[PDB]
Amino acid sequence: MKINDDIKELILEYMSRYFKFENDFYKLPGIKFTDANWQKFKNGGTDIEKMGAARVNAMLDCLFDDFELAMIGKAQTNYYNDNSLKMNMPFYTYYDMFKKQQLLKWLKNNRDDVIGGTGRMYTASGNYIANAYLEVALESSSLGSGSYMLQMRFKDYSKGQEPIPSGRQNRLEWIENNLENIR
Amino acid sequence: MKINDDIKELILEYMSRYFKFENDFYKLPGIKFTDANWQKFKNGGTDIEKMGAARVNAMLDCLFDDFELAMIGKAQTNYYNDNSLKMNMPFYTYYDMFKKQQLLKWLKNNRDDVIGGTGRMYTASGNYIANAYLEVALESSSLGSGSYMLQMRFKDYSKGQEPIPSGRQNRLEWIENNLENIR
Repeated sequence: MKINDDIKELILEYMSRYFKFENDFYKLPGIKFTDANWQKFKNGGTDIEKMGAARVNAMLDCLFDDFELAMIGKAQTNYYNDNSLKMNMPFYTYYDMFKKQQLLKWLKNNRDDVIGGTGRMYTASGNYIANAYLEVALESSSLGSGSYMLQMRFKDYSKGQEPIPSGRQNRLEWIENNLENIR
Repeated sequence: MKINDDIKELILEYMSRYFKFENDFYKLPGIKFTDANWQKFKNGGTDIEKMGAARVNAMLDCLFDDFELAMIGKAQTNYYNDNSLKMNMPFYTYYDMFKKQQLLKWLKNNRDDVIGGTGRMYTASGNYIANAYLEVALESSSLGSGSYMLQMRFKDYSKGQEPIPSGRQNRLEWIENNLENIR
């Protein structure tokens, strides 16, 4: 993993997907931006590399599952080693493609193990954004209490917005049918 | 994951396993400490939570594979939610136990997919520590160019120090026979 402007961009991009109002994210505990300092952060005023470690990792911990944080790092290695990747696309876009390919790998080699659900996002105001993202996990990677070693998050970007159905097979079929609609 | 004193302790613990001389680690490019400031940090004089994000994550990136960084986060969730764990042991020790259990899981359910090798460690002076750690990966998690999505590191602590043999089935047998000697 490497903390740079590519991570700042990834944070701002993922913040905009999961939160309707920015204040629900930047005023969260451990993040706590003042309205003025947040605007400074977004506009390129404060360097992420010199920012407090706990603050930067609280932003990442909120927007990403710990397995996704692993994928971010692995994608970074691939991204900085290939000039064709940097030439054609920004980092956050390559990461999404890297993540999608991991899902396709799970769907090909671990299909009977693929489980899905809906994730909730905690806001600064104390409330929850119900159905903030789709969660995909490998059931056997179970850690107890709804925790999984191998877990990913996707946002449904379809125009139609097919409602995610209940049931193991119904959800597996929904994922396989919405592969081009999720990011 | 969460940046706190448990992560500082984990960094100092893993630094001592992979490096013979501390200067080979703290004077590394992304880390860049001074002989005096490194001592200040070691004996609680410097707060890791307020330290530069790129600096803290360069220490973590050096000592851990990106998949291990995911395990650190997952272990943190388990650790901070179980009073029994917090009562009996520090976090770095629980992490090692968490990591060992992931290996046992791979050895039980993915044995034909377990591959092993030796890892090199880069020092501040420009040299390499040859057999710094044992690397264990799941071959099917191959990202290409010697990169694996699921990869872990162990240090052999046997009094005997059985030499890690060449060969897929021999290395597998070595791991299964040194399960109590590796950390």
